[PDB]
Amino acid sequence: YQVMKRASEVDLSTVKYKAETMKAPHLTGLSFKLFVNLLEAPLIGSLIVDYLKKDNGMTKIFRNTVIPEEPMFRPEFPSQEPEHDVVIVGEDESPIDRLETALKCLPQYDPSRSLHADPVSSFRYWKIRDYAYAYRSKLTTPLQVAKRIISIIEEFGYDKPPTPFLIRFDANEVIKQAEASTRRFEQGNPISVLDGIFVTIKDDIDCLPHPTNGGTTWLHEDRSVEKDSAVVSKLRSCGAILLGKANMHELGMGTTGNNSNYGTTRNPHDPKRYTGGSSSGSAAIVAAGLCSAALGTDGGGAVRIPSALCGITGLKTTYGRTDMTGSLCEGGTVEIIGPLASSLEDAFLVYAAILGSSSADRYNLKPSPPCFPKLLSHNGSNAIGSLRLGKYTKWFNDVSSSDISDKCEDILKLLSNNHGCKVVEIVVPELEEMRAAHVISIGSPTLSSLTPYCEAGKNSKLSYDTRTSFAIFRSFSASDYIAAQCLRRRLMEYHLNIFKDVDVIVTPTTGMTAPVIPPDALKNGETNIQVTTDLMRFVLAANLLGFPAISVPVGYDKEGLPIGLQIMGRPWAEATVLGLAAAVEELAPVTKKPAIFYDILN
Repeated sequence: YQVMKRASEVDLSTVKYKAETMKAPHLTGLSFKLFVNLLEAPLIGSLIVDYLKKDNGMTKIFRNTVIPEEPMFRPEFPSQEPEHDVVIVGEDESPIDRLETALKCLPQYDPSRSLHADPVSSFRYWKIRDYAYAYRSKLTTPLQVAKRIISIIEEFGYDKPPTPFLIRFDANEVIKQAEASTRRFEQGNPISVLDGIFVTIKDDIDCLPHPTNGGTTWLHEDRSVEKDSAVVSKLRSCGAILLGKANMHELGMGTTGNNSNYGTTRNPHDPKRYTGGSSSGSAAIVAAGLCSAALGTDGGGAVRIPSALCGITGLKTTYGRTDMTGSLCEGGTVEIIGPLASSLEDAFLVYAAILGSSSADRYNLKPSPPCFPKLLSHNGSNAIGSLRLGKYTKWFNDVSSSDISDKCEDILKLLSNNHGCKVVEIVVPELEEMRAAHVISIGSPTLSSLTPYCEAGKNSKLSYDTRTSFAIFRSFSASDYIAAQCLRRRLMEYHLNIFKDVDVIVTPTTGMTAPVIPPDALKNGETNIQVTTDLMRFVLAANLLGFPAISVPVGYDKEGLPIGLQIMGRPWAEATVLGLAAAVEELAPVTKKPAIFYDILN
């Protein structure tokens, strides 16, 4: 008839692992086209969608189950204990001043990395301090770096279909910015360490003067971009060079990166494989080495998932930690804006500038003052060793590739052997509920904000991948949402209890390596839910509950595809996950040069 539960009293010795994958049909090409028209039919449309809900147990959860927890709409964080051995930074400090305190947290820069590099050494990425050194050593100039990047984009067609890194590129604007930075360096007064650094902005973040289309071909007609966003104006105040708008899965509704609107961005490690959504074009341009770092939203693993498939460092900050004023996901309950970079030193620097909670999030969330980790490890490595690592073994090994579970376990054994971290066995109850509770809490505000435009006939101007999800999102009633917010309160109490025993929850970022692109899906898209969900298996926790997570590269699988490990920490614990990710990077640095890679500063 019906069933019921209660979170604050579950016997955690009997909790069991829900290992049922999302079994939904995958269609490509013309079969996908007629299937979307099936869902958008006035009669047989809702019948097929109601079958998909009932099949994957989403009806039994939202309709045939009693929940005692009260509705928790937004993440509500308790008063957290202060982080150990950090540097408190002002929340209203100018990002110029914040970058300076961040430079003190870094180890002293060795010029042996930039110039006089040993000819017989391994592969390495160029860091932000590498460019900041050659700019001040008059070895090069931001104008010369801009002309070299503009040439690469124009030569290989990275602003044109079918394989573009960007979907809005103004070469005449980049030269205008690089000239001002070059002039400031010649005058001898650079703004900050980020002065002259090339940063790519995702297409769902307002960056002047480009319009914000979010991956669509019509959003600029309805949405006007009149001023910079919060994260962009902070980078521009530091002197950073804003490259252009990055390719992305349309409106964030996809974890593969299929954009049958501007072309699917290809993985720099293998162009025949997917790069990972939703921040698809932003994580690829960093992995290819064209720019230092890139910003992007993350409401369902959009920053961490492609950072693991491409082999870069993606930072998912705490809910409300980084302001979102001026993006397509303002007011959302699972989304933030985190940086994607090639190294931990780079991503940490970008976070130092873009952080700063909004005035609305300041009073509602009450964030602790932002603090940077002392990444100079002397005296240190006593705080790294005292960390308790939470591992759900059954959850840890539920990956479709045995190399991912083995390499991620190697870093756990390496972290326990070099610093002394204790791998504490944990358990995450009600994981299938976290799936259903997330999918509705991310699509409901998106479908709501896009409804006045879809009702305005512009729904036909959307891709088939999005309209397939939008057809299912319309099947979510207001009663379903209220029941789902109660599930968020349950999982919030579970994870808050886990953080009483451990400090971070270490998990593989994705259940699979970089998957091959089905060639039939490059025409109008696909609807593989078994694949688009298997990537979200480990990243939903940080979104539904607002936790900060970070995916740091740890190695490569059999076919040489990168592997990323996720480190999710306590609320407002950016310095804790960044510091541990630095020890992981030191224990497993990037060594394989990707296929599509462009070495700058020759």
